Amino acid sequence: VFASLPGIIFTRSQKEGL
Repeated sequence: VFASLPGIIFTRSQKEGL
């Protein structure tokens, strides 16, 4: 969800790892 939104992609990084 975060990835799609303009918000920070921090969460996305966690999903994959670091």
